[PDB]
Amino acid sequence: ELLKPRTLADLIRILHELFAGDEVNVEEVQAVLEAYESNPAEWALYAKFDQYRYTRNLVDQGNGKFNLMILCWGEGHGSSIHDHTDSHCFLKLLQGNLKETLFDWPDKKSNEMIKKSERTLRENQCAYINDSIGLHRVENVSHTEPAVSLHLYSPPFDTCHAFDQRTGHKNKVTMTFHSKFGIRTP
Ligand SMILES: [Fe+3]
Repeated sequence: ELLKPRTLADLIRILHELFAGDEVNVEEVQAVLEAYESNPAEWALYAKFDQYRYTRNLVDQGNGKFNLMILCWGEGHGSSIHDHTDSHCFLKLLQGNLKETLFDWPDKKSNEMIKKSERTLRENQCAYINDSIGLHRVENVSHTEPAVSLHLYSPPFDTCHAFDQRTGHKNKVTMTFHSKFGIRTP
């Protein structure tokens, strides 16, 4: 029975119940993520920025079923065009705004990747993506406001592909955590 998360800690407890089985009810996970009202005091520990690019900060390992992490986006910071390695990916805004641009999977032929759509994700909104939906790029286009987002990936993954927008060619990238459980991990 899906109740409103009172705090980040309560949210994490609810997610462990939702991921207790072998499958994922996407709409229920999205609904509970959206229902958590961002409270900056609860996640300040994980919000560790870098001057030059966005940072990934591990919050919870989900008893092995999912990774929950906080991403911190300085002004102008963005991602590659990327896939999600056959995982579910949920993205909830905790602070600021992010622009999400969707792309189709490239064809074998080298060609410019054209965007299919774009939207602005605003505070407390939760977006969802998986490989069957397509690829995306996520960017903080603000010149004045850092953004902070809460990401849930199931199953967890530590590698994905980055796509060259000019050709559609991909390269495997291994992502690293900036911090884990509030502790910087160089
Ligand atoms: Fe993504």
